[PDB]
Amino acid sequence: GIFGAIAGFIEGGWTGMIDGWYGYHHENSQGSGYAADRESTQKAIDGITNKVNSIINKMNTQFEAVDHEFSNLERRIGNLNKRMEDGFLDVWTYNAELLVLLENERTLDLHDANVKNLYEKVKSQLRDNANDLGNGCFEFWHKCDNECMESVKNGTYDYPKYQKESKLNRQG
Amino acid sequence: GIFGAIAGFIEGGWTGMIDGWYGYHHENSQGSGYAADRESTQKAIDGITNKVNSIINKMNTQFEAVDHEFSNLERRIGNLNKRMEDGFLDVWTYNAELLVLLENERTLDLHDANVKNLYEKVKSQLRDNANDLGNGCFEFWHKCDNECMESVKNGTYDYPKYQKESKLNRQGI
Amino acid sequence: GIFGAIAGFIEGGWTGMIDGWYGYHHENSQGSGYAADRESTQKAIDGITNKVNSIINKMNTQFEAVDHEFSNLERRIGNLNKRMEDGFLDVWTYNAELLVLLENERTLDLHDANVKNLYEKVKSQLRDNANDLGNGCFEFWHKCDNECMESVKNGTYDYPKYQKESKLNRQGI
Amino acid sequence: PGDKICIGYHANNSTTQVDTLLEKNVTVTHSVELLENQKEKRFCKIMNKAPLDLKDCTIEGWILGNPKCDLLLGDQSWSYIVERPNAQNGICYPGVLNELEELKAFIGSGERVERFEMFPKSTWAGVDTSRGVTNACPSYTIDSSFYRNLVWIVKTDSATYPVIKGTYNNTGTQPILYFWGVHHPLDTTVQDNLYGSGDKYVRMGTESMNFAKSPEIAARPAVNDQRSRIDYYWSVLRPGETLNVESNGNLIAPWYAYKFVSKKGAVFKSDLPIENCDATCQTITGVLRTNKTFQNVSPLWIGECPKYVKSESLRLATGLRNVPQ
Amino acid sequence: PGDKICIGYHANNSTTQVDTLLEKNVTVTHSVELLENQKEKRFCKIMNKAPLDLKDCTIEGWILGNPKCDLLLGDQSWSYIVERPNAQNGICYPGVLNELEELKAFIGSGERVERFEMFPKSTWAGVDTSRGVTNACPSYTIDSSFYRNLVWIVKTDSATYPVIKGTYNNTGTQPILYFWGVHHPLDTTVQDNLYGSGDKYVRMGTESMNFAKSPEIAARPAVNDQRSRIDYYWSVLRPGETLNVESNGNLIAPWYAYKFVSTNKKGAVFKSDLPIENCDATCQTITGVLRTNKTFQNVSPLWIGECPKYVKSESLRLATGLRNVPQIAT
Amino acid sequence: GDKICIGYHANNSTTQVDTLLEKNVTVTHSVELLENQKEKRFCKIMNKAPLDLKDCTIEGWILGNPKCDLLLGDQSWSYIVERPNAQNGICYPGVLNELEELKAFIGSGERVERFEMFPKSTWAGVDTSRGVTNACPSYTIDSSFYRNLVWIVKTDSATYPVIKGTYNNTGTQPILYFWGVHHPLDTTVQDNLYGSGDKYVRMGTESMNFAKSPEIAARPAVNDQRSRIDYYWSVLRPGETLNVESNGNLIAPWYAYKFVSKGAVFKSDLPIENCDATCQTITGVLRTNKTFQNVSPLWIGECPKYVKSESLRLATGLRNVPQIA
Ligand SMILES: *[C@@H]1O[C@H](CO)[C@@H](O)[C@H](O)[C@H]1NC(C)=O
Ligand SMILES: *[C@@H]1O[C@H](CO)[C@@H](O)[C@H](O)[C@H]1NC(C)=O
Ligand SMILES: *[C@@H]1O[C@H](CO)[C@@H](O)[C@H](O)[C@H]1NC(C)=O
Ligand SMILES: *[C@@H]1O[C@H](CO)[C@@H](O)[C@H](O)[C@H]1NC(C)=O
Repeated sequence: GIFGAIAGFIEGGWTGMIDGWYGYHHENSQGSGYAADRESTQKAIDGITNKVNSIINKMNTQFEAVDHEFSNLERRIGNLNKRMEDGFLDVWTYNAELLVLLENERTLDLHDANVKNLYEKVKSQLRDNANDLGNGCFEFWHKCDNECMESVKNGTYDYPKYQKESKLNRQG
Repeated sequence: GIFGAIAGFIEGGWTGMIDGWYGYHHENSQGSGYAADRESTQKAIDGITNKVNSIINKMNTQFEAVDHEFSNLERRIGNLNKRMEDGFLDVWTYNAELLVLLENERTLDLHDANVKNLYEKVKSQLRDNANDLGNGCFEFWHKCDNECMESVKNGTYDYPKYQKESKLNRQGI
Repeated sequence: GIFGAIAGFIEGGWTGMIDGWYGYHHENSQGSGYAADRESTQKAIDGITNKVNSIINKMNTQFEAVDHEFSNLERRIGNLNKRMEDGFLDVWTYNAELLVLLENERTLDLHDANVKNLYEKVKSQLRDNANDLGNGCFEFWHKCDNECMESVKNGTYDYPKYQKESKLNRQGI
Repeated sequence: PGDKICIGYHANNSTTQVDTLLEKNVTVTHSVELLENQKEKRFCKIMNKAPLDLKDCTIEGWILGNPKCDLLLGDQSWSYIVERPNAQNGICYPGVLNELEELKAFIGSGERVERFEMFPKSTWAGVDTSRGVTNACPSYTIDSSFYRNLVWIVKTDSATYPVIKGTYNNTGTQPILYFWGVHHPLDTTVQDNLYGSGDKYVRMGTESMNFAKSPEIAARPAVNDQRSRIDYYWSVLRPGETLNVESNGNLIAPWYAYKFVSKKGAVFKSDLPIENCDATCQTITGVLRTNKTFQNVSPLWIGECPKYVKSESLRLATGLRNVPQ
Repeated sequence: PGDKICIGYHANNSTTQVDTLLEKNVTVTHSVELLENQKEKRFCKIMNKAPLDLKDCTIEGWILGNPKCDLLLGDQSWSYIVERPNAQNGICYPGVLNELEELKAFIGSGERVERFEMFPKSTWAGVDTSRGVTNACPSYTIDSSFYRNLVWIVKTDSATYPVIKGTYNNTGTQPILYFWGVHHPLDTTVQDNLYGSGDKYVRMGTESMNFAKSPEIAARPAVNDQRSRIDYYWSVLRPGETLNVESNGNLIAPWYAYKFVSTNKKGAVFKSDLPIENCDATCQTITGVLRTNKTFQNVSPLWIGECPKYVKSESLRLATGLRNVPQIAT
Repeated sequence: GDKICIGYHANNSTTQVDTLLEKNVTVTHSVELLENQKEKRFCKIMNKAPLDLKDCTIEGWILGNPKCDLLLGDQSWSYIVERPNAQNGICYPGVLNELEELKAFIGSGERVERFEMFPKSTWAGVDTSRGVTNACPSYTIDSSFYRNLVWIVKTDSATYPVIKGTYNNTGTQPILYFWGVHHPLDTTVQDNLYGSGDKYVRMGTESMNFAKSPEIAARPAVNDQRSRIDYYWSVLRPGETLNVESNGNLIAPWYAYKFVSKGAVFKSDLPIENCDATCQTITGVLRTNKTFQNVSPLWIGECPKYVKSESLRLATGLRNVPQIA
């Protein structure tokens, strides 16, 4: 993917993470599971919704064909009308189809960026109290509690609090 | 923001940094200040000005409506003219409005990228001779004076020169 | 470039790497070489070829101007036909020219990101078993085999296997 | 062995795909179709107003008052007009309705007409108004009839066709749409028998309009057994305008005409049924009942319809690339 | 304390917002408004050429030479034409000016005209040039008068209106725009009184043009106290062409005509009540002068000169700076 | 120590693209989408040659100006080429009515078949043989006429009686046919050629009416004529019948065309050559695979979209930053 997270260093998505676009999977002695990041997910929904409504709103005018009749001495203006109506038909068909292809590419990149930014947001909390593996996953050098996990997700992870314990195991 | 720097991991802008778009805020025993990063700011200005001039050049043809009269036996051609003129007006209104919305999104992203890349550039020079505080801020593990500060800004920072000093201070805490 | 790799923290391209767009250069006691990363290269080709074909396809309709004559009592409809034909011409010329400027910008960014992502792929595998020289180059703190180089490229690099060797070197220095 | 936290993205059972500039057929978790390709194959009310079904009459048949179009006859308000392709009753007596296309454009639209008697038969002195019928224009009940909105004026049994004269002064709010004709006989014999002898003219005028026509006698190919023709005319009398009529003979006189009230108008040439349906967007090929922004159904419509494009589908991705395990 | 270096971006006092596909109302440090909505509600000179002000005369009143329109009688040069919506002085003697729309389009474009006497009154023999004036067409001074560019020819005290012929050969390099008429009396009485008895015709021809018309005699609703009508006509006599005029009766003859210079410049006719002033413009719209740098304009789609593209938009502001996130002062 | 480096491709390309951000950016690979090159000639389209009208205009060809005999009978064309300087058109001065509309109808066609619609024998007791003019020479004869018309004149005794003709189409194809009305300069020429009294030309079909009578006056000399002919054209639909009736001044239809109905008419001095094209523009042939062209809006066949652009080069490769040395 362009930011390289989606179908990238994070190979697949999570059928298990049901309540959001972007999220966390954790494993610890108490269990394992999924949790959506509500803030980035809602902000993406907000953004995507606005894009869709901007597109609808800008496309909200119509060209109007008329089916006036033209006589056998009116071939020129008859044909002028046809080329005219078909001309606007071709422009708008082009505008719609290209816009859809383009915006579809950009939207997949947005989702990719959002996932990548969340990955980096966690990474910078954890610092050296955890090992960055290949795949968007971090392996803790200390025991991470359900509160501990909750705190990583909240952006309130306490790095000094686990620094000494994690140095130990990071060396040992 | 999409690259996550602006209104992101760097929370706020600096009213103090007057001479550039992107730059540094430094503090040391000698003093504190703001300096724009000249090179990244000038390239963005060049790029944005080209974008604006490109849009203006592409938008520099006009459709022309005409004030012709039509008689009471000319309803069809009069309406043809009207639908034709309104048709080009609607197409062009669409082109300008859509373009501005799209380019405005992309322009904000470019700025976001330039900030993130500047931060990434400093982060790679510094290595573990500095500590990451939040908000795009590094606290040095050694004394960094003005020549040292300018050093980071210029891209010429000497990691070996400080590695020994930085290593001792890092362990002690 | 917006992701910062191309003509950026990686200063130049490789004329020596002839078999792909993005790739690896390696030096070890066995030899040195330029080898393209096939997967990223091929996806970029598939993507770009598709963009070119989509644009060609979306552009494959013509507006057709006509040869019709107008009498001295037909100045209004003759001018109507001229403004109409010029109008569609101005619209399509705009669509093509703006689309090219826009897509060229985005195409370069896509190449820039593909390079940047390959670089991050290697940097996360190596960790502190390697040292970042500038210019997208890593110096291994350990002897790195051809087999070891293949492992970095195909993503199977063993950080534990070389960890003790690396630490001894990194700080004996 | 160590505890783990991973960053990831949503996946689901979606098989719905989109295209992008870079890639085709990308399965995506959430998406929206902006294009409508479905329609109700019928005609409905628009703004809760019925359309006018012209049935077996063309537009010409209806407004000239062809005798077989009596069911349409006399007052009408419409959201849009439906003209059936095989409608057989139009100009029953052969001839040309001059400026026809421009008339069709004026009538559509057009939202209502009120039919009133513009010139009573009494208007024309010294002539017979009771005999202008033809085997070309049968009603359903009688073999020889004429348009209800015109009088084919003919010679009194005794004497010549005198100068006849009529005036109508539009006193109302509304423009009046009216019709008249000039008869062009087969023969000088038909000319002599119907109208008298000497050079005949039909002259009409208003404050802004001038008309003058004289007969053009010749035999044309037989149509409805007629080798004679009538040139039919229409015009519009504006509020405050007066119409003056004056003829020597060959006048087919305005009898009934229409107060005409005037948005987007539509004449649909279609055979679709008009049902007791209601609707917001009516297309020449059917109703669109949709929230979508584009449609591939028809460029010809009345009401608030989506935008016509040739596209088969216009699906915007909203969610992300679907990569389930 | 420990030494800090921070990476950041500019913020300022700007309250100016832009919209984007993803988000509306984004305050940004720098932006450009690309759309112009200001105009000067007046008409100005375009190429240092003043527009023609028809004033109380319509375009018909002007080129037919309605007597009340003498203020516009001489040669005229203009960069565009302004016609007042309520001008009263047009076709004073009731009738249709045939192919009027195509005449208005011809006159627009539109650089200038030279008035001159095309057919002297002497051209017509055995008929009286002097008679034809109507109460319908007063000049400001005289109650009965006629168009300056036409002669309403009438029969002399003789029983007959003879065949009359007129010729004019264009040796001039400029097209000549000229007018004529056919008179339709309400009466056989007026027809007899004004012209000879019997069948009457007006015929005219050039190398490329033929015209034939005969009077259509009937009572019409009174306009300007006239139940009679005149059919007015116009044509353009190409350089090197000759016009031949022949009439039995009922001819409103060409008297004065115009040498016509077309223009490279787009030609425009503006129907407006806006004032004309001693000012210069590069962009002139029908509802005003645009004096701008900007790419786009929402003022009018009708203009002459070089104008920004017309759009329905209220504003087209392009972001140039970044998101503006200044510190909360408190 | 050992190195692994990540990088990108470079090559000796010096080709550049422009970007919204940047101009003159050298890139490793790119595609030009626009064709600015053309063969300056006319070629066959669908292996069908164009019709070269040579020294004749469309009027000279289709009325059969005697100097356009080259150019007589059937023609099949992919498109028409009319030379700007063609001098043989309407030799006997007058107007071909609805000229523009005739040119558009001929342009719509791909073939005509010339046949004798009204043999001279059609018109009883008038002189078919006499009607020639010094205004219409052939290359061999100083006085001739159109091949497709008969300038009928009264016989020597002589009185011009009513003459009548009919042709019933009977065919699968529309017929394009022509006629005229002679307007003599003089009362003297009128009486010499045609007899005494008011004269008419009247024509009709099931759908059409025509009536005209001479307008007698001197017009400025053109090819030595102060007289005029008014020329007319029409299309007789399959299953339609044409009635012609005149007592004087009729320039009769003689020969007509069964008409087979994009097609185009090119006014150009370019040479037709023994070559094939798939795309032909008025300024030349396009032999290209490109999507866009800046050669011409006016063409026939399958051509790329016309735009005013000088170049439309799409970057496919990346920014080219090859090492210096
Ligand atoms: C797909 O998902 C929806 C919601 O989870 C569910 O209702 C539906 O049964 C599933 N579809 C399949 C694969 O049958
Ligand atoms: C018709 O009636 C109106 C009002 O009664 C009147 O003002 C107008 O003069 C009349 N028109 C004519 C000319 O008869
Ligand atoms: C901005 O927001 C205000 C209120 O939110 C609204 O009135 C206006 O239309 C919006 N757009 C811009 C660019 O100001
Ligand atoms: C018009 O003038 C030119 C030059 O005198 C002359 O040759 C030509 O014959 C004139 N036209 C007529 C019809 O006399």
